[PDB]
Amino acid sequence: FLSCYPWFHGPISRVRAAQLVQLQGPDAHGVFLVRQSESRRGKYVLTFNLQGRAKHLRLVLTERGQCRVQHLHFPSVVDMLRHFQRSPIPLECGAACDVRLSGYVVVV
Amino acid sequence: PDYELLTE
Ligand SMILES: [Cl-]
Repeated sequence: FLSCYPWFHGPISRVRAAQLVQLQGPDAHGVFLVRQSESRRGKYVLTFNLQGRAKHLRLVLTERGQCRVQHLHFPSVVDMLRHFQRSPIPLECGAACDVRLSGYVVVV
Repeated sequence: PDYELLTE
């Protein structure tokens, strides 16, 4: 389903995903990709660069294509991504970790 | 491993 999007990398490892979004250092703050979960099959992960460090956010994709991130529900993964391009990801560390999604790592 | 938690 998600294989038509350039930011979807399928079953890449957590370590590989982290290195992909960290490659350009803190200048790539907000750069992201989406992958299959490596430790919980059937689930997905948004991996993104935060101040040069990789962070990983679990996503649930329903059979209808809708996307849940913890308490937040979106009609699609694309809608979730656009939401976090416009509004900061509400992480626990608050303003010291402000991040909006920016670019993405293109799948090979 | 570890995954991020959001403020709720
Ligand atoms: Cl919804």
